[PDB]
Amino acid sequence: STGSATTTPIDSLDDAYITPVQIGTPAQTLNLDFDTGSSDLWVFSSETTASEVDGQTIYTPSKSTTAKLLSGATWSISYGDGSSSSGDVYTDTVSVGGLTVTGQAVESAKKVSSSFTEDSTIDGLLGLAFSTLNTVSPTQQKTFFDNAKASLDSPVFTADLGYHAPGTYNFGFIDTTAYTGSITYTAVSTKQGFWEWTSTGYAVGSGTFKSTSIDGIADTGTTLLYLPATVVSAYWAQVSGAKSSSSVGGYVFPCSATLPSFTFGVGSARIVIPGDYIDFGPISTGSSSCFGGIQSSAGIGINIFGDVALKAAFVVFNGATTPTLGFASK
Repeated sequence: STGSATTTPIDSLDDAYITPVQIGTPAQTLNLDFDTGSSDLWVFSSETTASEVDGQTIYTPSKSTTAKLLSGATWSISYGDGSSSSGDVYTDTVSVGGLTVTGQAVESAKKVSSSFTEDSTIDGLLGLAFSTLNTVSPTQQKTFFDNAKASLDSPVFTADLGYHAPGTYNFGFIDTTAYTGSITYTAVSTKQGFWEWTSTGYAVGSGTFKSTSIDGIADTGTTLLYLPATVVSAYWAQVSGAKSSSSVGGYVFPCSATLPSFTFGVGSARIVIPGDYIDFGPISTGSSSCFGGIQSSAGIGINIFGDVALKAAFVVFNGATTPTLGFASK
């Protein structure tokens, strides 16, 4: 089997991407944030505290003839940005772009943090990291991908995120029309439960490439590119007037600037992030200070190849017995 679904930016900045997901019988379609940095499929639901729901579409398990309470199971998750959610668990039929999994754990939120409430466009998350990170207790549950894997034509999914435009998540096949040149594959460590890999270096604008190993995670659920402070300083030093602002929470730059590109290495290959991808706009409405899309990972404890990086590439998440990651230009 295969699946193919369009993923759409939630706003004009590509702060996140939502993908329609069919849950239950008859189908209830929710727009979920596909997140290769976590491993829970959780939704706003009829069980979510009413004051914490503000415009989201909810899953109502009592209206699904295929829903079953997973008795005794609970979940609770906290994300790198300080947001969180928790609740109980149902199993139900879940379909993405024509690919159907029966018996998928659908984690129903009883509580969500304010960041989730305030984002009316995201109805929940669909985790695509390794199932070892799934938070369901006392019986850990598998991700949608893990459940689908054996049925897929090939045990892969691909992320093709758009810049200020829709893109695609495919399951079970590689669309050879969706990228240019060849795909370069690189080793993955699953030891921390992430799609963790090592970039071979970087360049700023038309500058020379610096060969240096940068361990980090491919994370579709993180907006920005978080890299070591040395790398980030070298980038922003090429933008007149750019500075790190402790009050704003990262590098800012004059909105009048033209940003240089940023290149990262994948083996001997190179992925170029255009300068425009690195512009996240005014820090507040009407400001002439703009927020940068490359930020320091210092104090995160890990480097994160988030959407800023991934949307410059066609990315293969290869879930074969020994997982790997592939990157192509597009």
